[PDB]
Amino acid sequence: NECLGTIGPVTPLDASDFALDIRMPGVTPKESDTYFCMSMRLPVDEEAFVIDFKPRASMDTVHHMLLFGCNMPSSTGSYWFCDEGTCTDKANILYAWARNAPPTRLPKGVGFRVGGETGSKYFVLQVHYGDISAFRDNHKDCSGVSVHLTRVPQPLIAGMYLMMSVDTVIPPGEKVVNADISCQYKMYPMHVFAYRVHTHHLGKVVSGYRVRNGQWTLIGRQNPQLPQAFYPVEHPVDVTFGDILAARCVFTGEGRTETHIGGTSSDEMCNLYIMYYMEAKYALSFMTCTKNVAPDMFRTIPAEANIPI
Ligand SMILES: [Cu+2]
Ligand SMILES: [Cu+2]
Ligand SMILES: [Cu+2]
Repeated sequence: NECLGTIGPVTPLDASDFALDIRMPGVTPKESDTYFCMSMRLPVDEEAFVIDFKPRASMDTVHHMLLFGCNMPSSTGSYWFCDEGTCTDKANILYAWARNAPPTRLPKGVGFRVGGETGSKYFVLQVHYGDISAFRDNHKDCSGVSVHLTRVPQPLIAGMYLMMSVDTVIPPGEKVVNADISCQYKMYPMHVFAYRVHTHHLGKVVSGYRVRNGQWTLIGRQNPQLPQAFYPVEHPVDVTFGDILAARCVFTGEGRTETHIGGTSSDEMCNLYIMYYMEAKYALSFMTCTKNVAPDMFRTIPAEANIPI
């Protein structure tokens, strides 16, 4: 969007609410495929709730944008290159915008709990400039996100469920290898409202289900070779004590002359982010599954999970 000026990024809306305008401080990227970051310090030393995101992306030039909660940004400058990365501590993804992709909205009563003793103190924005054919120096970009914070305790708290395989091995050629992930859900109910799949250049399809009394209910199916936005769940799925979260990333060997789990694009990653909410009295902000606790259960995984789209 047009560049802010002197107006200031923090806007008080009342004694409970404030708005943050988190924007690049007028940047001009010189190479194609540049990653710019900046960070805003939360202006309250206490528990706040993030209850709305509005993207302020130039349709011309911004490919994807990521907003993260952490306590320690990588750099301290007004903006910096983040091929390096985002936060020194754990980066808690809050919001992922991609150019052409359905724009998910937070369900009524939902907040991301930030600040206080335990929450994030810092928002880190990350902007992917793609084709730099618009950036004929002819402009300075101020793309970013608007964020509505309240100190009012929200009845529903958002969280992030990450499922990643960490022992996977793809020999070269081997037309199909399956990374299977599965954990038994032991917490109070979560309502899954969005997912994001992330593989590197090998993965062909990634699929996530809740399985209850042997019934496979789809959470998401995506080609991981697309813009990695949070896609919206076709039917919001509850997950309950006794359920199994199961995921499968499907990988090809074809193309490789030597793969394992690592951070290098030469390495692979089978990741599924399930964004969810819980009742506030029960809410956990993060859960992880790195095991495969029920491998004999993938025997009845739906056909759809083994085929591209
Ligand atoms: Cu991008
Ligand atoms: Cu329900
Ligand atoms: Cu990766």
